[PDB]
Amino acid sequence: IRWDVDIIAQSSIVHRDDDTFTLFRREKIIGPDGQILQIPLISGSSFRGVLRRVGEALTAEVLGYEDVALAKSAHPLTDEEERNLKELLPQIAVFGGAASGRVMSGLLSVSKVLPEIAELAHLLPRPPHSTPLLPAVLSVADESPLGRFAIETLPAGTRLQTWARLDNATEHQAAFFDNVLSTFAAHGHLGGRSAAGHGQVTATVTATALRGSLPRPTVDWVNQLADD
Amino acid sequence: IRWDVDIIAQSSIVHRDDDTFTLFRREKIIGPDGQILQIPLISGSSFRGVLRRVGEALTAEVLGYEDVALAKSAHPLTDEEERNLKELLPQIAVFGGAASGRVMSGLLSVSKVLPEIAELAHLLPRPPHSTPLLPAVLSVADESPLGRFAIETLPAGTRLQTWARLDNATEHQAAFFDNVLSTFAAHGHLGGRSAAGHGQVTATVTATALRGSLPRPTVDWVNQLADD
Amino acid sequence: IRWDVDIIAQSSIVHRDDDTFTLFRREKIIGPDGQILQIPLISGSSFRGVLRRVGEALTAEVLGYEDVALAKSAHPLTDEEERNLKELLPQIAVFGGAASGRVMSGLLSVSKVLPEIAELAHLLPRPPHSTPLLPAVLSVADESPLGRFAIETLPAGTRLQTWARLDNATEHQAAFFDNVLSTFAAHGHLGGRSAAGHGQVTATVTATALRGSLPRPTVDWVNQLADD
Amino acid sequence: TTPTPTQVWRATVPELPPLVDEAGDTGSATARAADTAERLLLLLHYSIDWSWVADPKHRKTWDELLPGRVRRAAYRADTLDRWWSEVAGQLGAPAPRHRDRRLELATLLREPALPVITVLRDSLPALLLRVRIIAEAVAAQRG
Amino acid sequence: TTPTPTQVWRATVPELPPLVDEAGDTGSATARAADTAERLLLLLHYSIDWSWVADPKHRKTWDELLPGRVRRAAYRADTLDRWWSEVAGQLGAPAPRHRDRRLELATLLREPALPVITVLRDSLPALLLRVRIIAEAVAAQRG
Amino acid sequence: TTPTPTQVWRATVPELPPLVDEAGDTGSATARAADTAERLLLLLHYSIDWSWVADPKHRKTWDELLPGRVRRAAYRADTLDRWWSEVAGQLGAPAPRHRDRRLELATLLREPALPVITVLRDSLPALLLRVRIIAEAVAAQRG
RNA sequence: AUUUUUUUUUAUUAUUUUUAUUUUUUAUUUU
Repeated sequence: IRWDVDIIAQSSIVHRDDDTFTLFRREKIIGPDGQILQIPLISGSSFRGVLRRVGEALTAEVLGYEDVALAKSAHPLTDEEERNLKELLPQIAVFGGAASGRVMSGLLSVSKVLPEIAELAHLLPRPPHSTPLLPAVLSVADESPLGRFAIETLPAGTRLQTWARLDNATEHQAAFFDNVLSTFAAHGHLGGRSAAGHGQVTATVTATALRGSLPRPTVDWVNQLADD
Repeated sequence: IRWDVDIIAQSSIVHRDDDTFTLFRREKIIGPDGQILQIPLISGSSFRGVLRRVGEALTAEVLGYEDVALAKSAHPLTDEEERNLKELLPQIAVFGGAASGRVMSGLLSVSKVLPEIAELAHLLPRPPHSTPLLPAVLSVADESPLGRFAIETLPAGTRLQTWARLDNATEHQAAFFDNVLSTFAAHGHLGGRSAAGHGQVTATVTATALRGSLPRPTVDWVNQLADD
Repeated sequence: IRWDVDIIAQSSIVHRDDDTFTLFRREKIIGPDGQILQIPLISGSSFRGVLRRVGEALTAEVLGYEDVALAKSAHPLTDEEERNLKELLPQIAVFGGAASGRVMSGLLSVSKVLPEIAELAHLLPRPPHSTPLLPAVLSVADESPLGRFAIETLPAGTRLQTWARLDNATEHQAAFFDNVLSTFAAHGHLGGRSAAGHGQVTATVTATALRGSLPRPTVDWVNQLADD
Repeated sequence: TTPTPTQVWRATVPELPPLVDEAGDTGSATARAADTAERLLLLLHYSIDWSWVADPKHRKTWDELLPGRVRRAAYRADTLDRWWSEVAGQLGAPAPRHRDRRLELATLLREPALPVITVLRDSLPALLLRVRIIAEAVAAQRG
Repeated sequence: TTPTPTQVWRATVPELPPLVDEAGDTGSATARAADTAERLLLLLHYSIDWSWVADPKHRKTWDELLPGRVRRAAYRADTLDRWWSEVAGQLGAPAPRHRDRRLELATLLREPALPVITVLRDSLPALLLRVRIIAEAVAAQRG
Repeated sequence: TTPTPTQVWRATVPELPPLVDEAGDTGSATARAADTAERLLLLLHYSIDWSWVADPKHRKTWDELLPGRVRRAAYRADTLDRWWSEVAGQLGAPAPRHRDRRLELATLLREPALPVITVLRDSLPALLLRVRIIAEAVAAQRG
């Protein structure tokens, strides 16, 4: 099952690159028609990370968080390598991770965003406009010497097109990811200054193109054994 | 909990950009329907800063200010990194800051203002009017050569729509922010020449759409240990 | 029968070589005109492995996978060496393998990919550009110390040219491989970070230059005896 | 047919090719507004005595006070109120005894009339460079 | 025929050979945009008093505030709005009493006008090195 | 005639004989590109304050962050965009008040300009060893 | 009087947190 999402912004979307100095917008290149061009786009891993935070927040609303032991790392303790918990816990089975050195396999594959005028996304909603138009707001000038800052951002009206995909149409994980995308369509955000109103978007989910998930299935109430 | 505020101006709202020369109004762009347009709007960080000043003024009415040691900066002294004071002090827990190099996390996220005719705010109260109408008063001409100045401002009748949000419906901080918005609805202001009557507005707070704060809770009388 | 495929990328194609440190792109050398040069190219075995995974996934949609006993190895048990199953099972007959020490013979031979400007592929679609242009995106910086990573990749607009070949125009295996290439042209991928949108391509299959496969033949419904 | 007296102004400076198009207003909408604004503001410098305060350059009535007064009048709607505010502001004269200028002007005072104010705001001094060049050249051919 | 006053600027520094080509713009399209951008920004430093804030170097009006203001004005479309934003920003002066500079400037304010903004964005300080060198050399020949 | 201020840099370390040839660039084409790359990157370490993050070694501004930033800027074309990306990245300063350095730099920013990027890619740290040695030696003669 | 055959470098990781364009200026006077 793949999900096609169209995302229309409602504010500026600041996405940082990798004395009163500016700091740019992340830009990736394309060779569309024989020449090299730079275009702005949020990296596809940022969307995956936002969905990861949303999924971990949603899986704690029905499971207790009073006890522990996100972005996992690798370290060996005793190499315990039985992984039935993918069936038990529907979060690390979908999005992957690293527990004890042996990294996991994630069913989810998600693509980058493409706001600008190119030929790489799916079908366009409008006749095009020019490419170099990502004009920049000017920042807040701390004013305890008021050091003038300035950031670079997409304008508030740009449309974005993205698709995510789960290949194995097997079990409740499709409904779990549908709930995650419902939350992200309801009150999602992506950007870098969400505490200042930068990054408010409204999305729509469409085009479940393969064998659909059955209505009213279980999300996580599987008696909550709450293992490690 | 999110708070939806409608703000009707009662005077001109001058908000500066970033020999007898003028000085404009801050304008941010939108791509609404395929073309680029410039519209005036107060940046969303200015509203956050005004609320920050209001909150710091309100937290000093019950806590003594005879001793010290706002807009915080970052510098390291010894990197003392225990942060229980978020529970003790309800001001820096909500609005964030930087103490000793490690910046804080702010629960508050607030959006920009949208006065003009667009499609980005919530539901409109009136049939629309034209976009380029932000006519300008002419300034005061010092008259010790009387150098004629001139500023650019919104007219006195423009409505504005804004929403603020605290995500974690946990504790007294919702009531504290409700008190802050009560103060701002009572005698708030936003603009750039409040000493000359520019920026007087009247607001209303509405639409606590999630689990509401219980009536008569404690604001800050938690025995005032008054630590650093 | 040989199949000529032209592959246009739709995203970055990361293909790894063999503290905040980078990690490069695989590069193979050419002596084109008397001097030694390094050019990036995906190894031809990677394409064969991707087609192997696609073929094994496709052969399990019509044959039950509830019982077992891919990348095979060699070990002797009793050296049972009758191999009629090449006619019965159309997967290991085409792509080869090792069952009990005696390795198999694969009819398929597939060539490497050649994206860059050289003289080794078949006919070019465009006037050329410079060679050293494989600029690199910067990675995701884990942010639990946010360790900045960086990978090296081809840009999203590079064309690629490849040919595969089955020599023995005999039986249904040509139609089976045509179905495999149809799947790979539909929703194929090649690269190293397909979970982050890296490696999405669109291909076209052309130029069956020898005795063609007859329309509507049997793929695998040969009564499914399902032997070892 | 008519000389269209705003055309014989622009005809004195062929080193500046026209703004709109080769032979007719096609393919651009803001160019029509810019041309209308330039023609309107050009029929404002030769409509007065240069009757204002007098020094041997008349204080650049040209960037000393003309852009300020035009900008200040450009904060009203739609176009008739704008021209009233300007003509009461700067000097005050309808048109000389040349009925072609008067008829062309009064034809011009109404249009779509929304984007013209935007053109007077978002690009003032380019139009002033244009008007200064045409005025200087047509003055130079009567020296 | 004409001295073309942006040519006599560049003529003072022969140690920097030209950017475009030997004798005419052939074989490159971005070089024309880069040359147009350099000429446009060169006709912006000698168009003002150096009337700004005063210290014995005038605060490098040159990398202290000129690239910031040029960049900030470079986020509008297409070219007339850009020059309005700049001239209202930095100091404010159309051109001195040299009609060759004025006519060359007003000829320049329109072009293809899409790649010029891209040139002002994707390579700012090389053009500033160029303008600083020509300005310093033509100042040095009047010392 | 001129001291050519990138020559008096290399003159402080005679224990490292030159790379190109005995007295002139003959018989090798990649040596010219390597020398141009070394000279360009040498006119990048003495063009800034060492204004960056401060510890008693300034965090090796030298293999801690200089090769990373130079490599990251080396993924653009051709050379002006590269230097813009670098100078906006690392610290930001055109050149000090020494017009010889400025003129030599702005002469250098254009060349064949294709193999220079290849030289910055396929051999980075040898050039960094060179620049570190010359910088350390010319610092040592002012101790 | 072939050293031939078979053998994806691959799973996993938000460039995130913090930040008022602020403070000052009778369109005065003269018939």
